[PDB]
Order: sequence, then structure tokens, then C-alpha cells
Amino acid sequence: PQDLEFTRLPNGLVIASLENYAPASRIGLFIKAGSRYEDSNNLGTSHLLRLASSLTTKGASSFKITRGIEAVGGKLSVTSTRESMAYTVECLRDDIEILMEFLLNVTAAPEFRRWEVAALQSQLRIDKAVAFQNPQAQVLENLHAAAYRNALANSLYCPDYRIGKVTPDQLHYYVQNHFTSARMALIGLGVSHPVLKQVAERFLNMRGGLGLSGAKAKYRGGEIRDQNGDSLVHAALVAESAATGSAEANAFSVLQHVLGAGPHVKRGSNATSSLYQAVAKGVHQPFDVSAFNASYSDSGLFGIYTISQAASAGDVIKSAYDQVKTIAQGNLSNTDVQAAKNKLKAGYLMSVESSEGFLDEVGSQALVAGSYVQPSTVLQQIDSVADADVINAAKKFVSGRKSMAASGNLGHTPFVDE
Amino acid sequence: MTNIRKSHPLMKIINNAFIDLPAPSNISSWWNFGSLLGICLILQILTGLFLAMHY
Amino acid sequence: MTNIRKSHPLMKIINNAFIDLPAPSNISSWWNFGSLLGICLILQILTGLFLAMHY
Amino acid sequence: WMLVADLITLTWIGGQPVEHPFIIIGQLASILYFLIILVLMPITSIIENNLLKW
Amino acid sequence: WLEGIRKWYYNAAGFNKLGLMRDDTIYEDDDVKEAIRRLPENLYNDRVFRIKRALDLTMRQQILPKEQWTKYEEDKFYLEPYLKEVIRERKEREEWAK
Amino acid sequence: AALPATSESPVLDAKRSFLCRESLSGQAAGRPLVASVGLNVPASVRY
Amino acid sequence: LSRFLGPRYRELARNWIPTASMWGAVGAVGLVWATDWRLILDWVPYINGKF
Amino acid sequence: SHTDIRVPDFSDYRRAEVLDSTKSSKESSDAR
Amino acid sequence: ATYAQALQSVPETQVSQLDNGLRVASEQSSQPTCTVGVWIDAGSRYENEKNNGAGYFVEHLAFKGTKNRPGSALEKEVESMGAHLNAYSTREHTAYYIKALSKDLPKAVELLADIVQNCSLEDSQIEKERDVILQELQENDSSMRDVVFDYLHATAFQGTPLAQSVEGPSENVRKLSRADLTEYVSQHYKAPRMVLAAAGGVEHRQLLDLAQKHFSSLSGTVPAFTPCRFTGSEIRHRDDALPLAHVAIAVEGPGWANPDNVPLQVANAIIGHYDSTYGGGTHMSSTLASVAATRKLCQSFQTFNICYAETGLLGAHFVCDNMSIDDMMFFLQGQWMRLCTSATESEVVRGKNILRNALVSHLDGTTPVCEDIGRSLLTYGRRIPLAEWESRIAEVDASVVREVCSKYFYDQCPAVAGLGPIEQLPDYNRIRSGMFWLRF
Ligand code: HEM
Ligand code: HEM
Repeated sequence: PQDLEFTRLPNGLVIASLENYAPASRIGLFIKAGSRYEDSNNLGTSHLLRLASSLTTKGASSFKITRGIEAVGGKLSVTSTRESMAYTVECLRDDIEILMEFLLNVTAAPEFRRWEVAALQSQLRIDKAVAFQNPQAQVLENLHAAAYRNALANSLYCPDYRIGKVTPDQLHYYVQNHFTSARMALIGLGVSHPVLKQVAERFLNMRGGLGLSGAKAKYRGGEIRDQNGDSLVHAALVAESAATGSAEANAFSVLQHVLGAGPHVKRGSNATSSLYQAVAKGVHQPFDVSAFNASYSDSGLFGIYTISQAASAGDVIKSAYDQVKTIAQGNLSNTDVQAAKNKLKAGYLMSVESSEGFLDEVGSQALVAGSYVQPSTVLQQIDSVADADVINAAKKFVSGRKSMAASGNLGHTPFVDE
Repeated sequence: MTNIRKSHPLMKIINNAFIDLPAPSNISSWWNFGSLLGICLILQILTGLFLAMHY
Repeated sequence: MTNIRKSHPLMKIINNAFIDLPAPSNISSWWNFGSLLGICLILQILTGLFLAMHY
Repeated sequence: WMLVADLITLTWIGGQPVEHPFIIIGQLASILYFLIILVLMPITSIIENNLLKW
Repeated sequence: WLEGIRKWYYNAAGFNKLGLMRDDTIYEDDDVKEAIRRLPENLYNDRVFRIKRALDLTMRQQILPKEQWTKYEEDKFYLEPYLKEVIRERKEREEWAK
Repeated sequence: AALPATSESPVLDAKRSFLCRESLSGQAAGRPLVASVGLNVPASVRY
Repeated sequence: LSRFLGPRYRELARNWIPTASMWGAVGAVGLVWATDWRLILDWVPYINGKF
Repeated sequence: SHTDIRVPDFSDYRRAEVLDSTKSSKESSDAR
Repeated sequence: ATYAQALQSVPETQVSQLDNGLRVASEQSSQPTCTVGVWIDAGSRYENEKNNGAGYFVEHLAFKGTKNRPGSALEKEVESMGAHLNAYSTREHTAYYIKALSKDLPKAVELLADIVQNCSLEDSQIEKERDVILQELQENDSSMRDVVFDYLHATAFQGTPLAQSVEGPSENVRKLSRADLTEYVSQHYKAPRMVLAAAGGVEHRQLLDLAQKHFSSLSGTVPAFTPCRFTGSEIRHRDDALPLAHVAIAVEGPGWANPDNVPLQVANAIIGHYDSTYGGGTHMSSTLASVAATRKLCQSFQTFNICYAETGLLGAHFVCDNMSIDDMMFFLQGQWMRLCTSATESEVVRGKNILRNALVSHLDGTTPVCEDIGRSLLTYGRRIPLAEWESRIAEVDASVVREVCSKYFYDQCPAVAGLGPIEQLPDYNRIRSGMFWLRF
């Protein structure tokens, strides 16, 4: 019953709602105000804004916000990528109105009071330390710094030299220049369109224009290597693949799943993954290789990510790379292409089944594409990809400026020129 | 909020004195006499007062 | 290695109760009475004892 | 200062015996001593706060 | 008019004679330290210097010259907007408590 | 979050060791990092 | 002060009335026992023989 | 490993009621 | 759709029963994916001292080759159609579920029939897996959360099979041979102790036909566990080199039965959870969490509700520095007895809403739904509909919470497990004294 009804508001807003009659309803305001829009004098402002939820707003105080959100037992989670933040609220379908009001207060009329921001600035260090306990965070941040020059190079987290110096005026300027009515998508799962339109007319009336336009993220090709000392060397070598939502993007995703992207059977052997088989014939020590695909609006990054022991790291970098070269000259079995397409179609459908995953997918579709395509359309697009495109893919990855980020005991890790 | 035993200065002194004072687990019975002395002292004082009220 | 005044326990208490105690700069003469009462108390005790030895 | 003067008045009254000139003065002094502490001082503080724009 | 009585009481209080302002003499109840903490840097520095000067004057039992007295119309209620917010937050917490 | 996520945030604490090939399976990021920290929910990262 | 009272405080009072009343009974019994309060002790059956 | 450690037997100190592994102790908690 | 109508609109879980005793059950939906898996009643609770760890070993070996499917060929299938094969073995449950597409159910069930019936137990593969399990045990030794929870289980159910860990001691791991593994799988992986759950876009009749076509030749138509005993004790693995100090304090809670679970969860929902990277901080309704955020006593704390078939552990687990264990023990016990003696109505309403959100939001996506189906047909004996959960939560009030907390918390001997710089941790007598209030 019901369908994902889509209506773009005259302001520039796009409201899409799906009444699935679920016991709980979620609402996500997706704002195209990620970390790619931070300039050099305001880095980390987006991070604090991500932690700036629950601060005293214009209509609801911080105490009122927290007590109202959690007395119902609801949600207020900010999910931020390099290009788009997303505020999300979740509660029973009976108490959705209060959650919507709180979300709109925290996303449309924030105060950023001086004492509140000053107290909150300590949480930046804790968030960075907790996130960076996973080495993949450091590796990916270094990769983005060493791959893109200006726009996407900004980290998802506030650099240590800006912790404590994020003035409230910076937050106000960021909101006024990026939280615009033409850069957002109020997506509702478990609600009805008229209700979502009333809240759209409730406040939702910022400058309405397209805000401060970003800059085209130029490619760098640099190499950032840090020696943190932990035994497990994480390395990642990428090249500029293509912008998201393109034929080359689909070809690169198919190539990612051909190479292998994560495990399927828990504690298996990744037999289908060509990279894992190619590397395993070399190093006989605990390792893990996987194709790393990133697809942003303006450009993308396709490469290989290898966790390996310090001594063997170079071999893991070499043989795996050679494996990709094997595809570049053309060694792709059509059976492998079909298997990768099946894996892609599955992974997509099993990512959409979850309510949260559905919400994020629709939010990304609304922000980037501007419309919504049913899963059948995406599956047909994936099926339309031919083997020759996957062969482009390999040639483009092989012949290009390679940005590499490494972390660990880098005593033997090869450099970009090696 | 703070625990009154560990925040009230009088109760803080009492707590550090004989509530949460780290004491060895293997002190023999011979240490009890210390307290006994104090106890005796207290008893003495009481009795002394009731003797000074008719002497 | 450290001043006895703020390292010896009894000396530490005396120091941070009568020597290095931060007091307001403009307390008037009335505040002085707080001391006088205490002195009076001692003068009441020390003299009083000497009456108890012939009373 | 009226309270202090009332205290000296009470001291003097207690010094004197209990006759017609002193009984009424003692009653008034006791009533005033309680009234200043419990009634006059708080209400006066309210008046001052109002008079000083807070 | 009532403003005449307010002026008379302001002159009779005498805290202007010390160079102080109204919000410089408020008793620091539990709300007051929180209100002070939220003050901007410049206001806090001016407040602390003014109070230090007042204590200096009272230690010598002296007052500012007649020229440097905070006139009743120049007195500013710098703390009042912050104190109102602190009191309102406390009231809201109390109302949610009951 | 009625649910307290899964893994909480022990700052100033060591991560889960490794040292087995199976336990190191698919730890290689394949999608861009995204961070999720919000009111009444532990912070998380996903790649 | 008027800051108290309201919804939450009345059921707190109701919950703690049984315990407070039992403590009051404890105090009453301890008082009558401690001072050997005659007035009550010529009524309880077995202790009447004390006097 | 943490799994290698096991609580040593206290059977000579335990009360008679709580002494059998195949019987809950909540019933005898009130008595003890 | 006023919530209650939405709860009624949730499709039901049809339940069948094969002649072999297989409790085939399915919940039909419209999603194009599915999660089908068998839940077996094996686990460490049914493992003796010598057999301890055999369940984990057989779970390891399950996916690494079968009889009909030799080795990675089985895996070759799972990745070929995009399926995600996963497993987990609790102290009383085991499960192997295969995420797949709705059109791959005929094959996926087949794979499951191969995993649980025609296993391999290859001796060389056993040798390769033994060192892998040893290294996994070493990895878990650094898991200061799992280690603490295993310490709590050992010190609470001492002298009973429930004290045993899932992986088992390393001695048993190295000693275990193929004969023990095949004996274990033949004794515990019996048809009456298995439930073939399948959530998502699977029609129940198709599931029944598949199960009858594949799982037919299982066991015909016995470890039934022994009632374990709770023993209030404490384990102190004092290790000051560890940065933080994990502490877990529990009391004998209820089981899967004993509806007192529903009010009790509400009480836990009142205490809630918190860590450093949270939101409101010193505003959340939980007095424990508000105080923790105000004074920065800890980096984390949680309230668990580990409940087994006949008993269970109810309590909290907090991670804090060495200088704040006493303060949080004080505050946690204070909150417990505040709920015990005067729980108020508003906090009960908040707990009811939080529990409602937990049950509702937890059951989204095919994997949690299938897991709930498989776990409920084993523990409760019936997939409890969300409407029944709503009614049971509704019946809970302030008096019920006070009574149930008095039954399970007041004047009870707890089980404590501390690991790290736990010197501050109050002695067991002080904790037990905190388990009762003199004022009340
Ligand atoms: C340090 C503790 C004390 C000790 C060791 C102590 C010792 C003694 C001794 C040995 C006697 C003689 C008893 C006799 O011969 O019958 C005595 C008598 C007396 N003490 Fe103390 N005393 C102490 C504390 C006090 C105090 C504090 C007072 C006053 C309040 C006091 C007042 C008296 C009086 C009045 C007598 C005479 C009554 C009598 O001798 O029986 N005593 N004391
Ligand atoms: C709190 C402080 C004290 C006060 C206010 C106080 C008060 C008094 C007063 C008013 C008198 C009557 C004096 C007279 O009428 O001649 C007196 C006498 C006496 N006091 Fe104190 N006193 C105090 C401390 C002490 C102390 C500490 C002792 C014991 C050492 C003591 C022992 C005596 C004695 C023995 C007498 C009788 C001597 C006489 O006839 O004056 N007093 N006291």
C-alpha cells in the first residue's frame, strides 16, 4: 500500500513521503551542507554543527529539547558525509508531531549561544579520539587530504588546531549560507504528505536560494604517510574514478564487486573476490584486501584498501595492484561479471530493506538526482553495464595519478612512484 | 550531586577517619586496644562528670 | 625540599587556617570581634581554672 | 538600628521592676523586637528591591 | 513621580559613590554565579575591576570623587538579561520536576 | 535511542586486538566514511 | 515553599507515608519503653506486672 | 585467556541450603 | 493509523511443525529480499566441562565445507547469488542465517540443509581451525567488555554449566578432536531442537515445501540442562596497567518466561544508558546519566537484561576511570533503590515509551525479524505479537515497577565482576550494604 510520493516545493525543497503504516515513523532532513563546503578559515565548523544538535534553539530550550525527545523515547541523530548532513528523528507514529517540531527548531532556528558552544567544544576532542580509535578513519582522512586538493579534502572532523576556536558566528554563517531551502530534502517514512507540507510551511524559510556554491574538488595525487606504530599497516591506493550517478560510476561499482568488497560468508575465504585470491597466493599471513569505491557528486575515487602485516605490506600492495592490471589488459570472465552484478543488485536491495537505509537512500537521491527511482530502475541500470565498460574502468584506474594513504609501521610500504 | 558523607566537611573528616580509611586486613586483635583506650577515655569522662557532680 | 609550614600536617592546618588563609581586604573593625571572643574564651578558661583551684 | 535600640530598651526594662510604667513598655518592646525581625525587615527588603528596579 | 523616588533611593544607597553599578552589588545566589559565568569577556573584566576598586575604596573608607559617580541614568543592567534567562531555565526545570 | 547502539565510546581505552586473518576479514573500507553522532545515541562510523 | 507540591510530589508523599508512619511508631514505642511511661504501660498485658 | 579462569570451589564454606548446583538459591535466600 | 492500528496491521508469523519436529515458521512481507536461518538449542549451557567449546568449534567448521559441497564451493554459492551467510552461537542458542534475495529462497534453504545436516568436520580443516580459534581467544582477551561479562557469568553461576564461556578454555580447544565434534553435532543438532525461521518476502507454504524437501531426513520424532544456581560473588582482576576499569554488577533476574521481565525492562529503561559521545549530556531524564555527564564520572554505562531459560542476570555495567568507581557504585545503587522504594508515575511512563521504541525499532529489517522469530519459538515457545507486547507494557504502572524491583533488587546479594584499575571498587560488604536502605 501507498508509494514514495514526491513533490518539489516552490522554495526549492523536495518533500517525499512513504506511509508504510509502520508502528514507528522516521523523518530525515537531508541538507547539502557537508564538510566539502568548509573553506580554509572555518574547517571543523561542520563537525561542531553535527554535534550542535540539542543546543538551545529559538523556540525550544536545550532542556526542553532533550526532555521532549527522550520522554517520548525518540531519536535525534546527525549523520554527516563529505557532502551532505542529515538530521534524523525516530519515534512512534503517534508522537511524530513533537519530534518534527523539535527537528525543525534544531535545523531552522538555532541560537548557538556562546556558553553552549564553549561547553560543547570539548566534545570535539572526545569525538575525534573515539572515531580515530579505528585506523580506517585516519587512513580515509589522509586519503581524502592526499587525493583531492580543495573541496573534498576537508576532514569530517575538526582539525586539532581548530578545537576550541569554533566561534558561534562561524556556525551562524555556515547555517545561513548552507542551510538553505533549495539545498534540503525533508524525507518522511511513515507519515503523510499534507502533514509534511504543513511543517514545511511552519518555519523552513531560510534565504531560499542555493546558498554558497562550493568549488570543484581538483585532484592532487599526493601521498600522505603517517607512522603511528601499530603493527597492522593499513594502506589505500586510489585514482579519480568518476562522478556519482553516471555510467562510469556504475561500471566502477561493478568493477569494485568484481575485485571484491568485504566478506559475504562470515569467516569464509572470499573465493569469488579476485583480489583476495591473487594476494593469498603471495603473502601467507593475516591480511585483508578490498576494492574501495567512493562516489561523490563532482568526482569519485576508486582504489584498493589493504590491511596487512608490516613486513608483508609491500607484497600485498604489489600483487593486488597487479591483479587489477590483469583486468586492465582484459581477463574478465563473463561469469565473474554476472556474479558481480548479482552481488551489487543484492547489496543494494538488502541495503534498502532497512527503514534507516531506505531513508538515507531516498535522501541521497533527493539531494543529488533531485528525483526518486524505484529499485527496479537501479537494477536495470546495473544490468545494462557491459563487460567492456568494466575492462574503461580498469584502464582508467591503472593509468592515472594515484593517491595513497598509509598508516602503521611503514618500514616497507611502497611509495606512489614504486 | 555529591555524597554527603564525602562532601560535608564534618562527615568528610569522619569518613576519612573511620569509614573509608584504608586499613590492613591482617591486623591482629592487639590493635583493638587502641580503640579500647579511646572507649575507656570516653567512659572515664562520663563517669568523671557524674562523680564531679557530688564531690 | 618543601616548607614545613605547608607540609607538616598540624603545621599545614595552622597555615591554611591562620597564616595563608585568603581573607577579604576590606573587612572592617567589626570582624575583629570574631578573634576577641575566642581570646575572651581563652581568657575565660585560663583564668577560670585558677579559680577552680581554690573554690 | 531601631532593632538595636529595642534591644537596649528590653535590657533596661528587664532591669527595672514590674509596674505600670514598665509593663506596657515591655509589651511594646517585645512585640517590636519580634515584628522587626519577622515582618518589617522582609517587607522593607521587598520595598527596596522594587524601588531599585529589581 | 515615581522616578523621583527611584533617584532618591539610588542616591541614598551609596553604591554609586563607590563607582559600582546595580548589577555589581547583587548577592551571588546559586543563579548569580551561573549568570556571571555566561557574561562576555569584556563585561566580566569590567565587572571584576569595578568590584576590585570598590573593595579597595572600602578598605580605606573612602569614596570616589563626586565627578566619577555612576549617575542613575547611566547605570546599565548588564547582568539582568542573563539573570532572567538563568531564572527562566531554573523555573522550567522546576516545572518539569513537578 | 531507546537502544544504546551496540558498541559504546570508551575514550582513553585500547581497541580490540588483532591478529587473525578471519577476524581481519573485510575490515578494508569500501565506501566513504560517514559519521553519526546525535542526541541519545552513541557515536558511530561506517565505511 | 511553593516550588514543591504538584503531580510528582504527591505520590512521593503517598509512597513514603507508610515508612514514615512506621518510623513514627518506632519512635513512640522507643519513647514509651525508654522512660517507662506508666500511662501506656498499665494497658499492655504482660508488662503491667512490672509496676 | 579469560575463559581459562574458573571460580574455585567454596563447597566447604557454603551453607547447607545453597550447596547444590542443580537447584536455584532464590528460594533459600529468604531463609538465609 | 493511530499507532495501535499500525500494530494490528503488522503481518503475523505463521508457525508449522514438520513430522521430524522442525518448527518451520515464517513472516510474510513485500520486500524483495529475505533472511532464512535455522536456530538450534545448542550452546555452552548444554556443554560439559570436557565438551566446553565444542559448539563454537562446530560453528566455525560449519561454513568451511560440507559433504555435498566440498570446501569453498559452498562459499562459492553464497557469494555467487549475493547471499550473506552469517552465524552466531550464544550460551544457549546457535544460528546460521543466510541473507538472500526473495528468488533465492529455494537454493538458500538447500544450503542450510547442507550446513546443519551434511557437515564435513575435516580433520585437516580442524587442525587449521584450532590455531584460528586460539588467536580469536587471544583477541577476545583484549575485549575488556566481553571479558568482564564472562567474568560476571563465571562468578554468578559458579559450579554450573552457565558459568562456561562460549569459546571454552584453551585447554579444551587444543584437546578437542573430531569425535567430540561429531558426537556434539549428532546429539544437539536434533530436529525437535531446531526452528527454521524465515523473514522477508517468503511465502510460508513455499518455506514448508522447501523444509519438507530438504530437512526431511533429520532426526526422528538427551541434554535438557539442569537448573543453574545463582551465587552472589565477586571477581577482581586487578590490573592497573589497563586504562579504564570495566565493572559489571548483576542480580538474579527472571527468565524468558515469568512476565515480570516486561516491568523489569521498564525499570532498566528508566536507568537508561550513556557514554562520553552522547547528546544532551547533563539534561537526559536518567538521573544516573545526568549525574555522570555533570561530573564526568565515566566513559560509559549500560543496563543489561541477560535472561536465560530458567534464570538470568539483571544489572548494570559501567566503564570509568580508577578514581570514580566508588561514586558510580553509590549513584547506581541509589537509582536502583529510588526505583525500588518510590518509582513515581512519570518515570514509569517514560520507561514505557522507551521500551515501546526499543521493541518497535529493533524489529525492523529482515534480519532482526527473523532472529526474533527463531529466538521466540525457542524461548517463549511462540512468536509474541507486538500487540501483546503493547498490552503488557500498558499494564505496567508505578506500583508494579516498585513491587517487581523490590522482588528482584531490594536486599539481594549481587554478583560483581571488575577488571582493570579497580582498587577503588568498594568491598563486597559495602556493595551488599548498598543493596538495602536504612531509611526505608
Ligand atoms: C583520664 C581519665 C581519668 C582517669 C584515669 C581518672 C582516674 C581517677 C582515679 C584513679 C580516681 C580515684 C578513684 C578512687 O580512688 O576511688 C579518680 C577520682 C575522681 N575523678 Fe577521675 N579520672 C579520669 C577522668 C576524670 C574526669 C574527666 C573527671 C571530671 C569530670 C574526673 C573526676 C574525678 C573525681 C571527681 C574523682 C573523685 C571521686 C573518686 O575518687 O571516686 N575524672 N579518677
Ligand atoms: C564560657 C566562658 C565562661 C563564662 C562566661 C563564665 C562565667 C562565669 C561567671 C559569670 C561567674 C561568676 C563570677 C562571679 O560572680 O564572681 C563564673 C564563676 C566561676 N567560673 Fe566561670 N565562666 C566561664 C568559663 C569557666 C571555666 C572554663 C571554668 C573552669 C576552668 C570556670 C570556673 C568558674 C569558677 C570556679 C567560678 C567560681 C569563681 C567565682 O566565685 O567567681 N569558668 N564564671
